Amino acid sequence: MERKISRIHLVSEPSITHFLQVSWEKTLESGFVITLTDGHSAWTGTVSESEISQEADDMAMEKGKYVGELRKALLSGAGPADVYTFNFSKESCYFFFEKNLKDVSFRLGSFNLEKVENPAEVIRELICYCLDTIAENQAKNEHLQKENERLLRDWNDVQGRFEKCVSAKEALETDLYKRFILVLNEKKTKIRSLHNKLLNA
Amino acid sequence: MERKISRIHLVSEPSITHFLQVSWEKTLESGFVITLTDGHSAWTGTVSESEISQEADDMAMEKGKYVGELRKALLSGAGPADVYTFNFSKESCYFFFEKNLKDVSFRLGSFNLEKVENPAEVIRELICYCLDTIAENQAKNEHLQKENERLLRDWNDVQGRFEKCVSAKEALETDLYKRFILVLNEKKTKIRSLHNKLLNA
Amino acid sequence: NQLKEVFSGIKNSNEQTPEEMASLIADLEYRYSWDCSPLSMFRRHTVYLDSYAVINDLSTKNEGTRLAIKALELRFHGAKVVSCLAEGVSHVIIGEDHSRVADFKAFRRTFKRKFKILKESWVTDSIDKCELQEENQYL
Repeated sequence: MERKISRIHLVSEPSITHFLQVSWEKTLESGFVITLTDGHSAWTGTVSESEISQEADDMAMEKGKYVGELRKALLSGAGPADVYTFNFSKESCYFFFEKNLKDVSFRLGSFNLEKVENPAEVIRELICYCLDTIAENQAKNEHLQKENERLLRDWNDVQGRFEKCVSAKEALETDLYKRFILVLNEKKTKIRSLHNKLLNA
Repeated sequence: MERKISRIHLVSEPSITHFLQVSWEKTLESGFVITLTDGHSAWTGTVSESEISQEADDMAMEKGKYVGELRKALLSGAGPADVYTFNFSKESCYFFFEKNLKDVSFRLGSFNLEKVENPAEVIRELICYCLDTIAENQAKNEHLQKENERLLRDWNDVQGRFEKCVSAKEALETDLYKRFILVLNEKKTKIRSLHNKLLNA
Repeated sequence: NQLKEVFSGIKNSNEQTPEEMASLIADLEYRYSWDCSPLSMFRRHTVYLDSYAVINDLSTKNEGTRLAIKALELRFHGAKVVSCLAEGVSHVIIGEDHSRVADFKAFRRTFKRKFKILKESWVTDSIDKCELQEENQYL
């Protein structure tokens, strides 16, 4: 269950934006449900596997390529250089989108949406979904920031301890060598004393 | 400029939920602007510094407590044990909120709002702000995830470095001690031989 | 320079085992009273860490916390880190998680020799002082 909300500029009245929400189960291939709104009235429609397959066949296009293009156009997947133009005839309740291509336009999709009697319910549901997702994102960001701060503190502590250890390595080596020479000189004195005693004897 | 959206369920219409946005420049002490809506109509009001000061004087209660209560209620800061009840009358265009505790409710505040000419613009700006904030949150989450991955890599590298350092220290210490005890054993054998031959002469 | 030249003469010596080396090191330190060195005082004491969710399990490591770095530092300073809860253990380090304190106390009581319960902060304080701090205040 996934849903995406996007903003669009209808060519009929390119002064006020509209919002289209498209929701699908696993992928747009099986189907999806689309809902267009402008803040006052809303329209809804659904596309099934049969409808998308028929549209792709009419297009003589590969199913994967058509699905990718639909995802780019509807999910606000704007590429580096590509413009999509949408328009919704309210009188005929017919919403269709085309791929403007520098004076050659290739119509991409077209559906007939039904004017839902109650727009308040859909607007409220959209607002609730937006609030839920923003709250979830805020919680995730807070948790990630806390984890990052803790990890940074731990890394600083470990780096300090590593610096201390590397510094103390040379001190340990020199202390060990000094102790070695001390005890060796003691043994040399012992052997010298034994040799002197033997010579005297 | 900071604005916060919240959901309130009026006792008059528990089934329906209303969305209220409160916008303040730097602090609520200087007042703010509150816009309430339900998806089909909207109302607006201002609580500019003069209004809040007059309300505080009327209640004869500390300003700090009032601003804290406003933060708790309007900004959805209510605690688990704290419950706030709001009631809005469109006929009288009034909206009053209170806190319920120990089965008794104490009035917290009341405001008057004027219905906007058209709610479509309000809904559109609400949706646009929500979408922009969602995009910002997604970008921040992606950046934080990348930084966390970098932190994990650095931690792993530091752990490997520390393991290498401790292994090298242990190897050096054991090798030096083995050589030294070998030398000591040879010298002890020599001194033992010297002592043994001392007795006969 | 002469000692370095002599040591360079010896090629290698790998005819012993780590336990033999530990015993020999302890013997030399006791004989020459070399316990005053900045390191190696922890050699005489075995250290165990509560880095396993289930005690005496080698398939439930909790790596990725301060415990691993603390154990590595203890080993560097000369502590003998032991991964098995043998009766010969003398020191045990428990982090902020005190759920299994009862289990550790029961194991200590069962064992003939008792190992004092110690906290991770004890070694952190001791390292700066480079001396074995009293365990009474860190029990």
